[PDB]
Amino acid sequence: MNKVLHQDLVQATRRILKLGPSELRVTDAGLICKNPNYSVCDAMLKTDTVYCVEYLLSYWESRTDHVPCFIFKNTGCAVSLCCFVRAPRHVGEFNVLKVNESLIVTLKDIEEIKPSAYGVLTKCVVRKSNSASVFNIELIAFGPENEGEYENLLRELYAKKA
Amino acid sequence: LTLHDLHDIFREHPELELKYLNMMKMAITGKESICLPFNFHSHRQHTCLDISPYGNEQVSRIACTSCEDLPTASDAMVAFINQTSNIMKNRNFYYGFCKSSELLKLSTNQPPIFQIYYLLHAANHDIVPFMHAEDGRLHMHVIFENPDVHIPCDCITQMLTAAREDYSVTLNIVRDHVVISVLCHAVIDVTILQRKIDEMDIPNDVSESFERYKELIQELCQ
Ligand SMILES: [Zn+2]
Repeated sequence: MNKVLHQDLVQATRRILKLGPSELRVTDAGLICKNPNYSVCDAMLKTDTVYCVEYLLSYWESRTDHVPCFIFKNTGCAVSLCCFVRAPRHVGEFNVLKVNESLIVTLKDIEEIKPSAYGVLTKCVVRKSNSASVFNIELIAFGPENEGEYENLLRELYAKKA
Repeated sequence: LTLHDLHDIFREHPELELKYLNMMKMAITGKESICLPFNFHSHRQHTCLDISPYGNEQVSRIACTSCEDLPTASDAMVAFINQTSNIMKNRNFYYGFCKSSELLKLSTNQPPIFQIYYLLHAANHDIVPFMHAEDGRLHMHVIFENPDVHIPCDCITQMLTAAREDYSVTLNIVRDHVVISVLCHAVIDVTILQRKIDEMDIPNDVSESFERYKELIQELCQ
């Protein structure tokens, strides 16, 4: 863990989750070098909004070379996603999350939910539940609109890698 | 290729990232089966219900391939107020009272009954409502004539809205029919209604329904 890595992951978390500057809490870079059990940053998740959680997880891993671990928290009247580089109750396709409860998502967990490995990107949505201050967390896997477009783009991407 | 690789390429190729994430927009999960009877309060939001011989299915609207791209709870209110003018169009609703004055009165102090009908009727014309009371509180059972029943997510959240936490709303299959039961747990121009409905005839085609549905109806009264 270092400063630029810290900047990198914070910026990417804003970009990938499409957050306002208001919606992300950042632990001090100096603090998190020394304490990996604290989170790099924590994102406010709006309800009814699709968030690219697999994409974000894989982004982190590609830069840390460490298996990341994000935690959904029901903090009482809000869900936050707390982003950890390492880890210290895991996600399924649909999840009930009550006040004080936590739900861990890793790449391994996404993997077990999703139906096929390739051409599949998993996202998530938070919904406000019928009664109480309880939220539901859906994980939803997405494919290409058109499989031709997608085969093409891969070939292009194969050609880029050097 | 892995997502790992994609990120390394996208850092240099932001044009390609855009195109990529724009194509990943077709839900391939969302559909799951469910158990009858199905309590609508205990359900997932923005999910349709698909009931057919083949399966009983909740499906996220993002994942629904039946509903294309309506009527509000508040809209059904305004039909409620003007039912006086739409009596022959809602003759199917009123057939449901079986010529009772007393039940018909009770539905004047219970808008969610009319509304929930109105909301389901917008979604499906092929329904046969029936009404009865326990302790002055009016109940309704909506019988679907067909085994293929799709209930859009929008109709559902709005039924739930119209029902407050007064009524239970429930879907079940009873004697070979899909039936939505609306069970009241608690609770303006009556006079012209009572008259116009007392004056309106019930035709032999409809009376055959109620005859064929007699034991179904007997079984729904509890
Ligand atoms: Zn639908």
